[PDB]
Amino acid sequence: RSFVCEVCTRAFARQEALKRHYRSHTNEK
Ligand SMILES: [Zn+2]
Repeated sequence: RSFVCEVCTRAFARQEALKRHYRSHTNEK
């Protein structure tokens, strides 16, 4: 397992870093 962005694939060591990332795939300059 791992914290990878299914959208793009960007992996993050910190989950929060991911969730926050996924926000960019929606609305988060
Ligand atoms: Zn992504």
